[PDB]
Amino acid sequence: EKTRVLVVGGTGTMGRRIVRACLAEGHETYVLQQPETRVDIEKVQLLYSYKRLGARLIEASFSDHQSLVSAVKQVDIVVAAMSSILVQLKLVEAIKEAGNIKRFLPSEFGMDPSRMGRETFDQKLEVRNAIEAAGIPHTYVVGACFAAYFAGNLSQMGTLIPPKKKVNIYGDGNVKVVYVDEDDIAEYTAKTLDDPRTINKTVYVRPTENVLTQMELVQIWEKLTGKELEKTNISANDFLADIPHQAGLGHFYHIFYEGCLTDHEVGDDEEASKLYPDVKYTRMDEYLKIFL
Amino acid sequence: EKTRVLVVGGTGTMGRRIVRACLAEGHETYVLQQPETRVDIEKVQLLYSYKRLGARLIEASFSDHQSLVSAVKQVDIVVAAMSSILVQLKLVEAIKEAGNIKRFLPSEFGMDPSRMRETFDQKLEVRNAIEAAGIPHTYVVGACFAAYFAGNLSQMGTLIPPKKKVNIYGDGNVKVVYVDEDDIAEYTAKTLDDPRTINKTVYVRPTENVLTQMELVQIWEKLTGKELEKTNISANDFLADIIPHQAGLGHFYHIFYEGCLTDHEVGDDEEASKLYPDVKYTRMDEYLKIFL
Ligand SMILES: NC(=O)C1=CN([C@@H]2O[C@H](COP(=O)(O)OP(=O)(O)OC[C@H]3O[C@@H](n4cnc5c(N)ncnc54)[C@H](OP(=O)(O)O)[C@@H]3O)[C@@H](O)[C@H]2O)C=CC1
Ligand SMILES: NC(=O)C1=CN([C@@H]2O[C@H](COP(=O)(O)OP(=O)(O)OC[C@H]3O[C@@H](n4cnc5c(N)ncnc54)[C@H](OP(=O)(O)O)[C@@H]3O)[C@@H](O)[C@H]2O)C=CC1
Repeated sequence: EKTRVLVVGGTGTMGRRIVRACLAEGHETYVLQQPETRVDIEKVQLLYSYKRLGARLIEASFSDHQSLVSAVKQVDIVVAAMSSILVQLKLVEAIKEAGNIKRFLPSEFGMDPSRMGRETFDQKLEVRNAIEAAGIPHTYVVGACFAAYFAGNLSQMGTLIPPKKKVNIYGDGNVKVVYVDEDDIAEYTAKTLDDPRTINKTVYVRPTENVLTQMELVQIWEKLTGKELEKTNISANDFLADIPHQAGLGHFYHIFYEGCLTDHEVGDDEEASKLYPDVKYTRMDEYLKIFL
Repeated sequence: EKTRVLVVGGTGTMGRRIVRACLAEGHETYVLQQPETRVDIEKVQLLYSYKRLGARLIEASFSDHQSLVSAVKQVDIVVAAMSSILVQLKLVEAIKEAGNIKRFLPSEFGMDPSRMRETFDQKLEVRNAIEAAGIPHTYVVGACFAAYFAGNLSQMGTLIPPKKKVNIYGDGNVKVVYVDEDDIAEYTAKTLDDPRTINKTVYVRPTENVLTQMELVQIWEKLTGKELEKTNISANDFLADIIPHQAGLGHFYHIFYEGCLTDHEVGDDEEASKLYPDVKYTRMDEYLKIFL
């Protein structure tokens, strides 16, 4: 009577946490094992370490439609976490022929691509159209900054840890951003995937106490270190000198200058911390303590 | 009272295991934090995960001689696990000026380079600098990492067992040493402050893991109950190293055709499993079970 979940992209940053959260949540957890992983000592040891935690491995290849069909027949629910976004179209074809899947959560976990208007959003929307054209019930998990990419570095670029003296502030740094521990995004995902309340819904991950401006985040760290940092404000115009990964920038712009993560309300029936209040999500003062 | 150990190369395949073995052995454990790691989400989270287990991080760079001196002045013992092998020469210079280091274990762990393409020259060149500087050492040698040679039944281009076919090298009756990387790490952690191994080579040659390739294959066949289709590759055929990545071959040749890991006996006073009989090392029938 356990839900059976196949995780596609199980050795990625988000993928490995979704695997563990599915196990932790009591699901019968299956991980897609792709042949290319056979030469990667990192991927191999991760996959087999899941086996010790009680997961099962299913060998399949995206270029072998029948192995995908055969993999998805063994489960009730499929989650993908890739970033190769469009390889999910082959997954949709498999799910459609198999016929037995109760829910597919595609590889979202970022800004809601339906709210933009770059090619990251196009490709997730292309995957969404196929999901819906095939009549596959779905849940889209959206709306958060990964703490590892945006909080641990106080939203500076080119680094993943907090800076020593100086920090760039974007605008007045008073634009609200949503900073979430990837583990919590994973736990929210593992709880939502068989929840009747969220079938065919978008679930917004917006834990209330993690709705913070860059300056509030910076001040969380100054309080932890006792040292104030040397701040340098950067304006929309100066920033938009992007003259490549010009696309990362400008995802950044939408988050930190336009407030795309917070410029719209979300109901309690569609917000993960309200849906799953027993998830004691990591506040950002806790998340940052590891760096002291 | 604890030995203070600095692990260099602490996010590597072997280095991460050594970090954990040192902590598990009760050593006050330090890990070098190189600046280049700052953009790699993988290395960063490994590094900081060690802090939760009680380890400390030391920031230093191989191009900053005085940062390396500041690092080693904080510990009693340095262990390196690198594979770039000649960056250890800068480490030797720093240790030499520091003056406080009681033992250095260089990045060895594989074939003994004192017998015996440039892998060996570089390791021998590191040993020479160590001994010239009069730095006390222990050289841990003599084993095949299971993940690279046992999990794949010693085939190439893959890290998991093959489904139907296997290449056998010669008759496959040359004795080889297959060792779980975790046991190499635990032996290293137990030996680095052992008075018995100061200025010695310690051979990691656990008695029951001295196996021919055919014996390794046969362990697998008894676990699966499937006989593999075997193809014998002769010593002369193999030396078609046509493809100048070819030193990886040839290393293989010395192990599997010439038996260089097992052709000289070793005394109990210099073999890891006799020096540390409380280490219940993983046998290959147990190691291979995870792949069933
Ligand atoms: N704060 C934010 O806004 C963040 C949001 N995200 C979102 O995370 C989601 C997942 O990304 P992430 O967690 O970072 O993980 P990764 O980018 O590290 O995903 C790695 C896994 O993706 C699989 N993969 C990638 N390309 C292919 C391909 N062509 N063919 C087959 N498999 C492939 C492989 O799975 P396998 O293990 O089976 O080999 C690989 O292990 C994305 O949707 C992204 O938008 C992530 C970045 C920041
Ligand atoms: N069965 C056998 O015979 C085998 C034996 N080995 C031996 O294992 C020992 C450890 O190697 P391995 O685990 O494979 O190493 P890895 O390639 O996994 O890397 C380990 C660390 O090396 C550091 N590193 C690599 N290059 C540089 C460089 N130019 N400058 C600074 N740092 C560098 C990095 O340190 P950091 O983590 O700090 O960022 C890296 O993480 C080797 O001596 C190898 O000969 C190798 C495979 C199997």
